[PDB]
Amino acid sequence: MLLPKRVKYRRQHRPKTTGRSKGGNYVTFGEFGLQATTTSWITSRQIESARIAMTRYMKRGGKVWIKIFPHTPYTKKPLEVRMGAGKGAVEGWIAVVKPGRILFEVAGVSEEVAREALRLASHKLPVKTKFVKREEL
Amino acid sequence: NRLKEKFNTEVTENLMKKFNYSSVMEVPKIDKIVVNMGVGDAVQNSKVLDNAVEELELITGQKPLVTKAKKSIATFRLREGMPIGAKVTLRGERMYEFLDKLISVSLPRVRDFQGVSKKAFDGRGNYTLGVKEQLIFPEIDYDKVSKVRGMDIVIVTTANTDEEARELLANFGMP
Amino acid sequence: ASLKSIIRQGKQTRSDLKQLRKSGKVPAVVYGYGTKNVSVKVDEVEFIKVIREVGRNGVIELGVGSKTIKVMVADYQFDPLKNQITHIDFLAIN
Amino acid sequence: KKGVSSTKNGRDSESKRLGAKRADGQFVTGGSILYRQRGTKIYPGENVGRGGDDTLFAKIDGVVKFERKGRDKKQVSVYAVA
Amino acid sequence: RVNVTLACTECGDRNYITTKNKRNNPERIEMKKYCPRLNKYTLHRET
Amino acid sequence: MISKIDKNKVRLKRHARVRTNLSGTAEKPRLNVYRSNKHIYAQIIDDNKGVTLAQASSKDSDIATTATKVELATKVGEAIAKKAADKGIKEIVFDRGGYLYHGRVKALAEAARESGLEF
Amino acid sequence: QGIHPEYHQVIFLDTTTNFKFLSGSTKTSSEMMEWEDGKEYPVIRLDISSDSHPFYT
RNA sequence: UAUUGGAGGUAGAGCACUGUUUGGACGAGGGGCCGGUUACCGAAUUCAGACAAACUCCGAAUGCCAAUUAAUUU
RNA sequence: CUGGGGCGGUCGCCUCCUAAAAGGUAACGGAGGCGCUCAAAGGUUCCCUCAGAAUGGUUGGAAAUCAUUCAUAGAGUGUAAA
RNA sequence: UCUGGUGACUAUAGCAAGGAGGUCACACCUGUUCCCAUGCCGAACACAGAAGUUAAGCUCCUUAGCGUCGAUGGUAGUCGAACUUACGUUCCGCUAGAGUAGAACGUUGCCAGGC
Repeated sequence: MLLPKRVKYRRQHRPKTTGRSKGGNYVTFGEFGLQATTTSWITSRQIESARIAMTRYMKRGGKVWIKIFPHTPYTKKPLEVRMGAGKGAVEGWIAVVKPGRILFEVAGVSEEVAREALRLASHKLPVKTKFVKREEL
Repeated sequence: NRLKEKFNTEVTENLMKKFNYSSVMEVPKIDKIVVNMGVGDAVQNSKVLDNAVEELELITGQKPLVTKAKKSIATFRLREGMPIGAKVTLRGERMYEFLDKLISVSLPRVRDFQGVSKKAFDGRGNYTLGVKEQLIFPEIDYDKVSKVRGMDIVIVTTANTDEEARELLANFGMP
Repeated sequence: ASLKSIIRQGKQTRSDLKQLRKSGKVPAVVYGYGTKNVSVKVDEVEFIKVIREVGRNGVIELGVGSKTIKVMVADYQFDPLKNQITHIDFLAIN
Repeated sequence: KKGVSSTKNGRDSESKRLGAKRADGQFVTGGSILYRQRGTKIYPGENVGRGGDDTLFAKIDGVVKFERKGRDKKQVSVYAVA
Repeated sequence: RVNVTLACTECGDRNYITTKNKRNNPERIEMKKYCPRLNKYTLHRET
Repeated sequence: MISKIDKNKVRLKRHARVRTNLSGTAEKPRLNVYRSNKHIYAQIIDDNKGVTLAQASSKDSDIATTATKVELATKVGEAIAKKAADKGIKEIVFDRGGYLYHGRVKALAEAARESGLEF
Repeated sequence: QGIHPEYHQVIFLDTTTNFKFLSGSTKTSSEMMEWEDGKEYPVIRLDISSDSHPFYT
């Protein structure tokens, strides 16, 4: 869950960060999950990092599903350059989250362990989150 | 005309109750046979096209057609439209006399085991056999020929599938 | 399995619809064999009790006017954040 | 002003004022262009012709009416009563 | 590819102009066209 | 395995590809032809109103007899010409159906030109 | 058809059953100008098609 | 402005196309070996998920063009 | 011209996106092409339908050609893109 | 409404599966002498026929399995307004897409013979 293997166009207009989650608002794979309540751009280094945290705690007990994939590339201009002269080069890959989106799913592990793991993941992550269970009823 | 006579006296007779059919138009009938030479490496040659062009107009009684390559293929030099192969279509009585002249020449040269052919099929009723010029020529000896290939042939029948092509292989052949 | 409901009127604006939801009421419609397209509203808290009582599928008595309609939930809407039910669809079997 | 950094995409053509040129309900004289296009976004219908540039022009005088052809195409017509 | 001028083999008039390749057609391309002087289709040749 | 087909579906695919320019008006109506394994029909039709203005066939008892099929076509054509002259139709657009203008369809056409219909 | 080459239903009158039910471009001398079979060449003179099969020898 | 008629593909949605992608079925190719087996790995085929200025089976609001025409203005 | 000059790049045409569903619309914004070619790759008349996939086989680098049912065109359209 | 032509309609029209049938119309068929038929096939195409045969193409009836059509209500978005600087809020219009019920195994003009 780091980078797209290939993209057609590599310097893309930045994403819209205003509105509500187009989809992925439900736990489909897991038992407990984690959704977001603000919006931010979530980078690959942050996802990888929240993952290590979550899965160190669960001690390789149950499964994990990352629901957010970093698709959009972003650019940064070289240091100390003036304005103009083209667009800069790719610095990282992102994937926009908006209030509602589930970011992580888990199963095959007790409820309290899952809640602790998703808590530890939440702090390595730049968006306010919430703990959710597989919606039923 | 020879096997056509046999058809209307025996095949029409026996096959009609080998499987139950109401009409006699429900009966398997052989339509034609395509005799495509296949593909010989005439990329540096252009003579072997004619070996086969003259083989087929002698083997069957009709000028063959050299269907040039469709798509451009690497490995062998087949550029878009390289002339290769030759496919004759036997529809009328010739289908019969030539078929007859196949079973009546198969055994001496084919050198086959159980039966001449087996499950060499495409699964839907067609032969796809490939003979390395063994039995094919009584008319003209192996003595006046130079290259070796497998004339590819299939079976165009009103029959449904190769399971039926076996019961019509009881048409003098060897299943 | 004896839920009741009240009928809503034409042209319920955005403000009216959103205010119902603040008073703990969810809007819904019924359809199917044996009836017509009647738009009703039910008290959410109560509906949840019936569903946990009968589950996903249940031939439920539904209170409209004076007539009770044998009805089951075709399908439903939910708000994941601010947990609250949004619109219930109902088909009658009878 | 920066320095040597340069881009390989600063080029474009001049747009062609294509699209519609008359609406449903107005009197066009014959020859009036109704819809400059490429390919066939709209085929000619009654009393309408196809230019070399896929342009659509009325054959005669009359009113103009856009309509449906099959499931997902459009044609154009002109009718003379005026 | 080169430009070509076609002249009426009867009239003489250089009436038309066009284009030919000098490798594919390395010859005086000939084509019947209208000599508006003779009011008819005479043969026209490149020169 | 191959399936033989009736020759009419193909015929009517090519038909639509010719009816594309050929459309009968009231002034210049369209003469269709429907060739069967044993018969040949013909209708004069204005497509701007969808009305058949005249008809003739090899089954029509007036024309039914014993001939070579090309020969009765020569009779279907002659009849269609007469019926049209009564209604006042001079110029027509010959629709060959989707049949090659040859043999029967040709015979019918030639016959109508040899009797009056200006096409 | 059109410019098609010669191929005639000749009498392949071989000594092994006289299977003269074939055809070909073997327009050879008719050593046996019979009538039950084609009055053409019995170009088939010796074979095992009707005599010695590996299955039915 | 009210009422009709129409061109167009944005917002939003969607994955039917070009792609970008996360899990799960399911048989199989070079190949672990002796053509091989089994793991797999390159895909075929499915079921559930998602992403897009230069994707679209779809598709607003509003703008625009014009009317047998009205009503108010200038 | 130039987010001050200089240096680097660019300059006319065509296509696409940015462009906010008519049209138009800028930046040293994001992508590519052109300075031709075709006496048939033009006109007209009459015919014909494709890529791939397996049920596969004389070759079988796999798929050359050949066979058969599906193939919405996934192919072709002289070239860039629409 | 049959049966065959020939327009018209957004596949509600279609695909499939099943069941019938020939009212002399349609096909399949049977042949190459002819007009013709080519490249590469009488296949096709053209033509000459009718011994056959409902077997298929065709037509009629069934069935929503597939495709197609598809609301109500809710939601997203948004014109205008009023707050406000919030990845906003409210009010008022308009109002999707997806999905759900359902629709639906077409209607249909003319012409000719039918009954």
